[PDB]
Amino acid sequence: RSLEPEKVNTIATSLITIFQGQGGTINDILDQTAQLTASLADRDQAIGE
Amino acid sequence: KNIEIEPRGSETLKPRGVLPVGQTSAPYQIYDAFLDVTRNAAGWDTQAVRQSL
Repeated sequence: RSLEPEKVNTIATSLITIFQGQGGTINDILDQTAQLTASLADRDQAIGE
Repeated sequence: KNIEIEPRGSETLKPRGVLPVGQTSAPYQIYDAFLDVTRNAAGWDTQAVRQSL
């Protein structure tokens, strides 16, 4: 029942559209958010105060 | 095909007693299963599925 063709085809086409050639964009997102969040968390005591 | 009974409760079922429809179930037929698989797979866009994977 979970193998309905409409949902499978829609999900497949949407995944192709979303993630085609976006590996570099996601890598940049991960790197930038890692650096920003690490810098913010280095001020944990300051934020608490 | 065969009927399977799972006894429950303390009351005794008198002769000519009727089990309610809510306590009984019907099988999922093998032909229904084959129909589901084949009809669902016939509509698959396998190129899109492979590309997405």
